[PDB]
Amino acid sequence: SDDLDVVGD
Amino acid sequence: VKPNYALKFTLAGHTKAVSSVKFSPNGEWLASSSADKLIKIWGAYDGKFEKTISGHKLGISDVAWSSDSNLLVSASDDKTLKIWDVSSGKCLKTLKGHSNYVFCCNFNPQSNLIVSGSFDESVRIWDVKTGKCLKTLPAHSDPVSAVHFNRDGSLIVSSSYDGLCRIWDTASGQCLKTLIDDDNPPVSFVKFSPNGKYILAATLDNTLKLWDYSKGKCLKTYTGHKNEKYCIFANFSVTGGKWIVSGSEDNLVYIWNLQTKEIVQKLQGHTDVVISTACHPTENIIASAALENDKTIKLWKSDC
Amino acid sequence: DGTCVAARTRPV
Repeated sequence: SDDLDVVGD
Repeated sequence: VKPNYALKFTLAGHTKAVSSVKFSPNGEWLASSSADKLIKIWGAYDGKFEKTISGHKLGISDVAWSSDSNLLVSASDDKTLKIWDVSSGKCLKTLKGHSNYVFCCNFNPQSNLIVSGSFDESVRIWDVKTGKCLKTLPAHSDPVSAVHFNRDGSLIVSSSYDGLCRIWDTASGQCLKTLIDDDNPPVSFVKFSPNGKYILAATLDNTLKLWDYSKGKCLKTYTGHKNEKYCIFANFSVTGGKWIVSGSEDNLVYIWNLQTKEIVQKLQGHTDVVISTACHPTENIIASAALENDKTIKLWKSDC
Repeated sequence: DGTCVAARTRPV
């Protein structure tokens, strides 16, 4: 949840 | 879980403080700009000096590559930007309009446009082909420290000593969003994440912040470094593990775990403030550059 | 000389 995907999605 | 960057090459040649370093998108070259009024080109993998490009009348604060790696744009105290053909060394256009030092610059992904920020408190959008100013945005009420396009070029993010980050529609020039935290110290750098949905911002209170653009809130904060006096660049490192990279006024390169916010590495070797860092597009390689008392550029390599 | 100056390399 606190993880952020800065490249994909 | 931790990277292990180690010094591989030191690149000496500038005779004044270095201001910016950038890897070409094709991964072959490093470009550097300096207060000595020169751009220098270096081999990205071996650090081998390639060439010098000159023409500005005063020193340079930023330089940036076109998407095809064939052009550069530079931002100078002489109140102009210049577009360069790297292979020939020719100055293709001089972009005139700003009424004070030009501080930051970038191409859009398509590279038909250039965006710039200046001490004159404006953001300008230029046509690359003609060199004419297409738009002047009354963006801020203090010097503009950084400007960046998002992945499709539809948006521009700008930052300023006025404490604001603003998001602009490239086509209309309209201000779509102003990011305001609980405190608003001078913002010294800003850029979009690769996917365009987050914004990484440096402030002159020793703090980097990762914002959600659409919700307009700060999610992550990175500290432990020193940054109160200079506009130091920051990067996402995404070729191996997910890191945040920044220079620091204690002469070190700081690397954070993007997710946990813990310092994972501090790279020692520079003898003055580290003003600029860049991350190589495909390989786990960092370039760093230092100010007047050092003047060298360093290339560091890691296994993840 | 005096022309070798750039805003980013000077402190605020």
